[PDB]
Formats: sequence, structure tokens, C-alpha cells
Amino acid sequence: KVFGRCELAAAMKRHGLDNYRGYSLGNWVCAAKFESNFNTQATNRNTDGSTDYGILQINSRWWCNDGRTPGSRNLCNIPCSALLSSDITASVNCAKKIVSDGNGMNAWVAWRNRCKGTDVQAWIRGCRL
Ligand SMILES: [Au+3]
Ligand SMILES: [Au+3]
Ligand SMILES: [Au+3]
Ligand SMILES: [Au+3]
Ligand SMILES: [Au+3]
Ligand SMILES: [Au+3]
Ligand SMILES: [Au+3]
Repeated sequence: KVFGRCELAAAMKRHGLDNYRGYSLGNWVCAAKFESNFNTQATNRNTDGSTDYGILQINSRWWCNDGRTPGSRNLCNIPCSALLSSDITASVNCAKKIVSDGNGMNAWVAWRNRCKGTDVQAWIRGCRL
């Protein structure tokens, strides 16, 4: 599924991601924009053989099981495929765990480099919320 910008804002809010760990909704929408372009089926292979999955490009090294990332963990207790679903519940639930892990949204490289400190409210501007 390819989400529209306000459509994803609304889905994220329904699943309680707005202001989760103090991160406003625009930060989550921005991160999803530059991680996946709002496509739930986005995947990206890393040089280390791990893979990033879904709207927020969650990595198999630590958070999900894909069977092909030696030495890896599955801290969200889900198959990585679940992160590619049209319904974002598994990705939101896993994102809450990630963002609680200590470095906040800096775990998302694309957030740090393209969203952090920018006018992230722009991503929810005009949205009926
Ligand atoms: Au905002
Ligand atoms: Au992999
Ligand atoms: Au794993
Ligand atoms: Au397996
Ligand atoms: Au594995
Ligand atoms: Au599994
Ligand atoms: Au923080």
C-alpha cells in the first residue's frame, strides 16, 4: 500500500504514535516519507546482509525475523513480512519499541539526516486531525 501523507498521519494517530516518546506526528510522517516514500512494501538490503522492511524501514538485525540475518535478534517478535502489510499495526508497535531503546528517533538514519530539526509540522499541515 502506498499511503497519502494525511492518510498516514491519521493511521499513525489512531495507533497512538502521535507524541509517542515526545515525538510529534510530523516527525513520524517525515521519517516514513524518507524511509519508504509511504510504501508499506518497501524493502532495502544493507551491506551487512540485514534487510529493512516497511513504512519505517525496520531492520532485521535487531527487530524482526526474516531467517536470513545471522546472529540477529527478533526483539519485536514478528516475522519481518508483517512489517510489509497494508495495515500498519505491526510497524507502529515495533517502532514504539525501537524509539524507546535509548537513542530516540536517531535510530532512523533518514530521520536524523532529513527530518531532525526541520519544520516537521509541515508534514501534517492541512490534514484533518
Ligand atoms: Au508535528
Ligand atoms: Au536480511
Ligand atoms: Au532478526
Ligand atoms: Au525463519
Ligand atoms: Au535470522
Ligand atoms: Au518468524
Ligand atoms: Au528522545
